[PDB]
Amino acid sequence: LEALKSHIMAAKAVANTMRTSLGPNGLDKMMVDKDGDVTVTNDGATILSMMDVDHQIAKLMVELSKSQDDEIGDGTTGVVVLAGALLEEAEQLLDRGIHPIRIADGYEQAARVAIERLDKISDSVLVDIKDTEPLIQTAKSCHRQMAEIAVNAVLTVADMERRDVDFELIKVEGKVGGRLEDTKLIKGVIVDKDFSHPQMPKKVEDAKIAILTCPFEPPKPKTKHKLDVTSVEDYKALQKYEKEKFEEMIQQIKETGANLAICQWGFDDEANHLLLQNNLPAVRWVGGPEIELIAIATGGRIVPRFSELTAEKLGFAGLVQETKDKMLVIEQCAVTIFIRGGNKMIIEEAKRSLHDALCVIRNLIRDNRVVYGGGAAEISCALAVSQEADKCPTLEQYAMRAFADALEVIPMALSENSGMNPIQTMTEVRARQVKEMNPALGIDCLHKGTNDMKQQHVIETLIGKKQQISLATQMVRMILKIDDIRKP
Amino acid sequence: LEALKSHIMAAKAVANTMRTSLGPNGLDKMMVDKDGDVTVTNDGATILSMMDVDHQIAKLMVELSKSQDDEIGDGTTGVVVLAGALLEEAEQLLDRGIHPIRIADGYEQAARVAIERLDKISDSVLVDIKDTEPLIQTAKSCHRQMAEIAVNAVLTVADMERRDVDFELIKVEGKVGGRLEDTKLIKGVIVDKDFSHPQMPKKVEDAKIAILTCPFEPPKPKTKHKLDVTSVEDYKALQKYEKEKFEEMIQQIKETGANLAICQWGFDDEANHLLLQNNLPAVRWVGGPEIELIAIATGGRIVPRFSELTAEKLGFAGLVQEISFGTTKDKMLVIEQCAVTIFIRGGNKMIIEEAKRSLHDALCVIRNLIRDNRVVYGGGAAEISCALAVSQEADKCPTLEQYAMRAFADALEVIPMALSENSGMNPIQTMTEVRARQVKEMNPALGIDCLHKGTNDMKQQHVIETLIGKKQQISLATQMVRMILKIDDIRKP
Amino acid sequence: LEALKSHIMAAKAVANTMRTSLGPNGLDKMMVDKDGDVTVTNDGATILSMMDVDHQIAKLMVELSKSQDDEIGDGTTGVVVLAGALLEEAEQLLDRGIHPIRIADGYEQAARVAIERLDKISDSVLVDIKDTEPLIQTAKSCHRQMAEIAVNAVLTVADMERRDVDFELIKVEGKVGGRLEDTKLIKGVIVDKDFSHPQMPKKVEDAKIAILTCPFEPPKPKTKHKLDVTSVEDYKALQKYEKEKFEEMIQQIKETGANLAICQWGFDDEANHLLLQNNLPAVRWVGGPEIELIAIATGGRIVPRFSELTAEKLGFAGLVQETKDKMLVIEQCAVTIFIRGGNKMIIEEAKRSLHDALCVIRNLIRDNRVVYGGGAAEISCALAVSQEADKCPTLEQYAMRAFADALEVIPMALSENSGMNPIQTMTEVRARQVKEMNPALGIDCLHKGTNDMKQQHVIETLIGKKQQISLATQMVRMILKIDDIRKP
Amino acid sequence: MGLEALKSHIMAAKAVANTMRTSLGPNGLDKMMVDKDGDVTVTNDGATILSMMDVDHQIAKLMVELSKSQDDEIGDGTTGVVVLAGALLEEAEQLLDRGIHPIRIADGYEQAARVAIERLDKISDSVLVDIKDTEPLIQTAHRQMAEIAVNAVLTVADMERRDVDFELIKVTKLIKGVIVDKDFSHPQMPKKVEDAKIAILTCPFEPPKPKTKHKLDVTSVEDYKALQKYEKEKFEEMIQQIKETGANLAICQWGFDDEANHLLLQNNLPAVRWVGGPEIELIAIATGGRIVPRFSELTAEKLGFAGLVQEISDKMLVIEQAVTIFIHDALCVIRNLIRDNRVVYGGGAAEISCALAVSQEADKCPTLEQYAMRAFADALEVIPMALSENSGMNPIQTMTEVRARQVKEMNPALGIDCLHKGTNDMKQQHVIETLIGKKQQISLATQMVRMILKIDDIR
Ligand SMILES: Nc1ncnc2c1ncn2[C@@H]1O[C@H](COP(=O)(O)OP(=O)(O)O)[C@@H](O)[C@H]1O
Ligand SMILES: Nc1ncnc2c1ncn2[C@@H]1O[C@H](COP(=O)(O)OP(=O)(O)O)[C@@H](O)[C@H]1O
Ligand SMILES: Nc1ncnc2c1ncn2[C@@H]1O[C@H](COP(=O)(O)OP(=O)(O)O)[C@@H](O)[C@H]1O
Ligand SMILES: Nc1ncnc2c1ncn2[C@@H]1O[C@H](COP(=O)(O)OP(=O)(O)O)[C@@H](O)[C@H]1O
Ligand SMILES: [Mg+2]
Ligand SMILES: [Mg+2]
Ligand SMILES: [Mg+2]
Repeated sequence: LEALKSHIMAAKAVANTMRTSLGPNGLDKMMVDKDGDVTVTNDGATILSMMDVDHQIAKLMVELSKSQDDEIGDGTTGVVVLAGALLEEAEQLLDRGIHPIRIADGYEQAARVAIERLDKISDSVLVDIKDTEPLIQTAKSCHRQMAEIAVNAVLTVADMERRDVDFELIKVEGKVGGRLEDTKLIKGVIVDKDFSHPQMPKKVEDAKIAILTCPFEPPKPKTKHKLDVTSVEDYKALQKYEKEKFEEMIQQIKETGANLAICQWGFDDEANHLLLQNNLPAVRWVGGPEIELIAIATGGRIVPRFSELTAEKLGFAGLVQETKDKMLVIEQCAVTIFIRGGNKMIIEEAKRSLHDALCVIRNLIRDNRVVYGGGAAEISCALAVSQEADKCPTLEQYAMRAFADALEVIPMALSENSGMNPIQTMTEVRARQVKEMNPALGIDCLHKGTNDMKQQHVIETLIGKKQQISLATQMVRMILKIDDIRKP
Repeated sequence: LEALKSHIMAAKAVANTMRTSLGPNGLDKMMVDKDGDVTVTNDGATILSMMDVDHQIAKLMVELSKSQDDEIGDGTTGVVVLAGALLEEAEQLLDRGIHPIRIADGYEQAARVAIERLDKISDSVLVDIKDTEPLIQTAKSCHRQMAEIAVNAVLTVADMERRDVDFELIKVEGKVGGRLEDTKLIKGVIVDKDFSHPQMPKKVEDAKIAILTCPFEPPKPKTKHKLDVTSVEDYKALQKYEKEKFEEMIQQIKETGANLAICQWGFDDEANHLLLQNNLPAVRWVGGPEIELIAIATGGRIVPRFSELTAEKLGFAGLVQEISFGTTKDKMLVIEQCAVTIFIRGGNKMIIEEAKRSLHDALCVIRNLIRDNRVVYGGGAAEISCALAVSQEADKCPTLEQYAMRAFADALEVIPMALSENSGMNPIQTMTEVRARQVKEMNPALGIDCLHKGTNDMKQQHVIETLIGKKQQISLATQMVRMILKIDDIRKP
Repeated sequence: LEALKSHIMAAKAVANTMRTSLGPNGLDKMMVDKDGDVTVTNDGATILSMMDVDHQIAKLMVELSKSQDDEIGDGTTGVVVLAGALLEEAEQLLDRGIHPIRIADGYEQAARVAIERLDKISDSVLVDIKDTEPLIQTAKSCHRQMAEIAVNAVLTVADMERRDVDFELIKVEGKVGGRLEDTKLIKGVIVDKDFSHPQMPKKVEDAKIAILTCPFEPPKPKTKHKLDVTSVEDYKALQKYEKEKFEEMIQQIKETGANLAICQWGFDDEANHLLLQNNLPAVRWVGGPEIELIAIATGGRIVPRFSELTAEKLGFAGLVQETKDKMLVIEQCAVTIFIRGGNKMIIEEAKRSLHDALCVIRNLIRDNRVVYGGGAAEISCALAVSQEADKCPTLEQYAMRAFADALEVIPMALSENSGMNPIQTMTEVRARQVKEMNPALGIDCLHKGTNDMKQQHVIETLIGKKQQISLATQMVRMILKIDDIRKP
Repeated sequence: MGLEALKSHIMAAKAVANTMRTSLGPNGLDKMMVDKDGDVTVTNDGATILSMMDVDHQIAKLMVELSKSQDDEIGDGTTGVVVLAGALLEEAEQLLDRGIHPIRIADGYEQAARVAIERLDKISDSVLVDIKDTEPLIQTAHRQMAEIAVNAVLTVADMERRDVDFELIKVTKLIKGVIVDKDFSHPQMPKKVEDAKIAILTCPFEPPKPKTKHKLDVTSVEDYKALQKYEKEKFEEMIQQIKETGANLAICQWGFDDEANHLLLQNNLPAVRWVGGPEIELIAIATGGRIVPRFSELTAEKLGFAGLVQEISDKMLVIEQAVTIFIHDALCVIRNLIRDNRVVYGGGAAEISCALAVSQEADKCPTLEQYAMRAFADALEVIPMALSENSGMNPIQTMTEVRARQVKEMNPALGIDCLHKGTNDMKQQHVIETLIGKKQQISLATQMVRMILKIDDIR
């Protein structure tokens, strides 16, 4: 049986590692690590992205933590903290003599209760005309225009009518240099890597693009091959040969519309020369990522060849201009935002913040409902779970109450990270929720305010919490049922 | 003799490992493998499929567990648990002074008794109209459409008139991403991979398929060559040659009907080039399986050549498509000459692999029912009544087989006991009370809830294990115990 | 002197290993072993076939155990058990002060006595019209038709007139799948490996076969060789060359009669193509074993060439047909039986049983005499040996009595394997043989019957026992004389 | 430890049971058994074995005195008690592993014991009393032994009724009372002490040394001879004290020696010396006589009324206020027959019929006690098996065939020959275990197993 307690202990370790980074006052960690740079961040989603590999059960949790929440929802730290708490209680319930399967079934019952109780606390947010602008400022002073950019980005490209699914279709590329919120919103894709030769004309109008992934030397189907190159004459004949078929690539592209092209893999030495004369010149190269962006945005049917391009495909951009990066306007349609800043730390922080923003909006587009955070929704869920537990017989009663006390960890953790007395403030808030009948208040947490939390606008959406609880109960289910730990 | 006790101890060790995974409340076993991912499942069939292969007796239990039950029936974990119990009892019989061959004889006779008793407990199930669907709910809250697609799958592909033996020509593919209720109704066979090339036609309709196991390169003498190209003109002569002989095979396929082709082995550098320019979207590349699927489904008469074919061979498919799931892509085709294949999108990566085994249980169950339509009620009930009959026959038998029969009777009762402990109930208390409620109520159905919700009657909850599942379970268990009870010295050079 | 006791001990070890697998209730062992499959069987003949190599003297026994009995007779387990017993007695006789050479000479005397006494117990079995059918059912419910198949197989192909020697000429090939005794008897050879291409016509009538072992590329007598393949023209000229000489193999075969051929070694890629057009197509390949079967059955003079075939040889089969194996009928003459079953364990068990059958019949054809088994013949032999020992003086007296007590191990072992008290039942049977004067009864052994053993039809033939005793005394002779154990 | 200490006690006790499992029945093994500087003692009958051996585990010592203080002091058969206890524990192990609580197993063993005990009433066979029959009934334990034992226990018995007595017997001739060795010391004394008042004194005979700084100093004749004379007079004090309360002979431990024994002759006080507990408490329980810790301070009262005391070449006393044999086994058996005159046939037969009863009654039982009773049946069946293997027969074979012949022939008698010569009927050979022997055996074994089952932790 102690195999279960080994799993429960190793998982509680991960939880205690992560519960210090919960909330706005969370901590950062270090991570590095492949002789490379460092990353200091809250938001456990990127914390789990590294996390040295040790115990098998811990990695079961690391896989399932990203599995749904980080990939679809937002809140990741909460999943692992809640899971660890549920395990902390399942320990003292296992000691009391209850069988694990009974613990898991009880946690299922309680989970369904809390989820069914998040709908009663829910609040609605409408779409299609701003109003989500003030809903984003919560996701992070500098928020007012960032919200504008976010909504304007997601609403322009979204299924929305109807289906209620986004695309993305959207990444972000920041330039070190500028000042904070001088960031700009665009309508089309933007890439780095310039024209490959300085003498090219900037500004290519109504451009017909040529997306190709091929090398530039004509190959031969593989035979024993070798060569002879006997007389110097044949040497010059060979040079002349591929020098001819370098043009066979140039005007062949120009027959289907030229302007500028786009190449992957290699771009030869004198190729840029022969391409400069014909006003074709492309770019090299940045593969798949940033290639498929231009593929979906304009045209484009990426061509793996090598002389087989016929249009048909490609097109149709209207502007391509600039000190090292080239950016393009007027597309066939596709948005990829742009960010200013300085010191390299003013950017990449706003990228994390933005990520939070886009995620929130997408979730609202799918289902537009919100519950109020700061542990308030957790507390009320615990009230309902405990209430249903008082009316339930047999052993699942105790497992349900354990679920309640486990949910009450989020207010406690939020309190610890801000320096408040955990159980004291947590208890006071639970009391103030029973009376007042206000499932909105709890954990300031910013040390400034009236604690109402309906103010301060702290929203955790709705699918975010239902996915957090569902994933947590799913994990704890596995960990409770895992034994033997085979492995070769 | 102690070699036998070593075998009995190791075998009971395997059994004790998997007696916690018995029933719906069974446990998981982490089970990582090689340099790859992990797999956590109940249903010992996969457990035995990997496990830790060490002792030759454990190897024997894997050998025979997959030999018959996993390949034909369904229940595997029960076989190893029952064999373990029979061994645990036969050990004390060894100590009692009984010869092993006599214990195996008694176990054989008792096994025949129980087997013959399952027929008396049997019940009938109708066929051909919506009657098996509600009885698939035992194999697994997504059941409502799972059972539906199950019966549809096995009834669409079956001998059925009559002979009542059919399997395979049906596979399952999970593409990972969605929720379990996103599972869809199915039509024809569906495979992965791609036609290659992005400029390919992504939807080829009314396709005549050409299935080939051949390389696409023009062959060479394979004598000892030193091919040395002299003049640059001969460089171009080489390129021209293979550029032409790659095409000599293209319109060779197009003269017998083209659309799209199908290739094993290599699809060369240019090749796909020359096939795009000639508008022949072939595909590459897949081994025996998934080749013979499209072979039997449409057409197809797999061609071992290589420029030699007349069609004839090509099949008649109505639609072939390429759909992109997330980033990666799989090409799936509909409207075949007929052959159906199921599809699952579960999400979370672990929500699938559950639906695959749970569905497999469905195909197996329905297949067994078509072969012989009879059911005994599960939850250990059939085991309890079988133990009752075995003890009854044992009280009236003299000499040494008497003791072996009683040991068999007590060994059957481990299934209700394991089912009891895995659900949190007192193992011997509930099992005993049920064994009394089966003689007093004369109802060979009730016993071990086991879901901790219900009337314990087991007539409701409709838990069915068919018949050949149980008959093969007991036959395989007694076969294992028979072999293990013999065998000494374990040479192992 | 203790070198002798080391040999005697190491040999007694092998004996004790084997005496549990004696009789119908014998045990199985495991064997495996080269990262391969397992084999669980009675009949020590296949047990000695593996048996890890340890002591030199043990391997002297393993070589001599197969030397004659398994290769010609049947009973192998009895040889090693009897040898071990003779050694067990030779130990206590060596301690008594008798020289080994005297022990061996006494064992010779006693062996000659017992052998000379097996003729008095002998019984005759006639040949040429069934009657051997009920003689086979003893060799293993399912026996009635198997006996039919066995006699019908051996009598059709045997010298028999006269010479009294078989051939074999006969193997067995079973197909997993079927039901038990649905096995069939044929008149001709049968092989696997199909026609090598599906488009061939099944059923090749009055076929003229072409048995060849050669590769298909024309070689050159070895010189420094190399090549040049300069111009593409010469490349195509080379391809054309061997493409021509591939036909030079085809119609060359068709000139001497074609139908189907048979090839060993490799069969090239496009060779099956060029052979499909000309209605020649052969098979690849399964070497010597199953090749020489068709050689002796039809024709065939296996040709190692490579263009030198002229007929003369080859011929003359009448049918070749079928889901993976091809079988042929109507030959020039040659029998190889066929077996149904299921689970892979229903077959290969009947193969072992069959092996026993064929061996018995062959032995009867050589010399048609039988003694009754179950240890009865052993007991009576012990009675005669002890009787001659009471009238013999000097030291060989004790060695002879030791031979008697050593023969009496077979009834004891047979008793142990069935669970009876060894010395009690053995003694009772010896008594019941002295009175009643019936050298037929002893050791049930099936726990069901009247113990008469003239019933139950338990026959061990005659050469089987005389060879068992001769081989046993031969072994014990060596082991008794071996000393020094040189070795590099 | 908490629980595994239970399995440890099972192992430790069944170790003892397996030690003495070979010494059961007539073909038992003798066990060398020396003792320190002592000699060899080779016998069956574990009764004397349990006295020896060693204190290994406190449960192994708990096996003793439960198998001794009762069955050796009440019944006769000791080895069966420990063998049975070991078997019961062995099956209780399988019941423990099955998930059954220990106290439930102990209770089940109690109820099963009730079934078996109450049977023995049904298997029983009565024997007549008051003459003969008992004599030919003793040849089991060569002719006169029956007679002398019969009349010896006949002379000392309650008989009307309650039927109990022991211990007035110990150790070929007949006997008139209890007898002692040694002499009255100094044969000039009278050998005819008839109508003797015995003065039982376990004490020294010395001048009462005062308590003060002592160190005597003496100079030859004057003081020395006065010292000898002094303690001789002080000896006459005790002499004249014993004659004032009572008369004639006395009995003394410790020292006499010196002249001393001379003086008592001149005063006609033929005492005896010297012996410890035995032969002191023997004549104490026989005649009179209590015990005096003094040393001249007593009232009588105490003295015994022995009628005759004589000396023959060992002095013996007759007619006591008690008869003892002169040259074990049947003497206890007869006592049991005096208590209850019924017998059941032995050789494991009573165990087999009891097992058939406990199992027949166990088939109809709810809850867990079912398995406990069945285990009890399989426990009683170890006596026929052990009996079988000790003679060389196949254990389970002979045992099973007999258990079948008992229900088919309806004969709670036949089973285990065992001497390899007989008709197996057990009616002949006249092998009888009485009733109190078996009933006490089962009660004691079950008491043991229950005790061990309750115990846990225990240091
Ligand atoms: N202004 C705020 N006041 C109180 N709590 C907050 C506030 N903003 C965020 N939180 C809390 O922080 C918790 C976790 O968010 P975060 O630390 O970003 O990690 P994750 O989003 O991965 O859980 C949420 O449960 C939320 O209640
Ligand atoms: N709803 C149920 N109630 C009671 N027992 C069940 C139920 N479903 C399955 N079982 C039991 O589970 C046992 C084994 O099934 P499982 O644990 O899936 O492995 P396997 O099928 O390989 O033996 C069966 O003997 C059956 O009696
Ligand atoms: N039906 C039978 N009853 C009694 N003994 C038998 C019977 N069949 C075979 N045997 C005995 O089995 C012995 C050995 O046969 P087997 O175990 O096959 O090994 P091997 O033939 O190599 O000695 C023979 O000596 C024979 O007496
Ligand atoms: N003649 C006999 N035949 C069969 N069994 C006997 C015979 N005499 C004694 N026994 C058995 O021996 C058993 C034990 O006696 P024993 O070994 O002397 O030691 P104890 O009497 O102390 O147990 C008794 O249970 C009795 O049944
Ligand atoms: Mg957050
Ligand atoms: Mg299952
Ligand atoms: Mg044989």
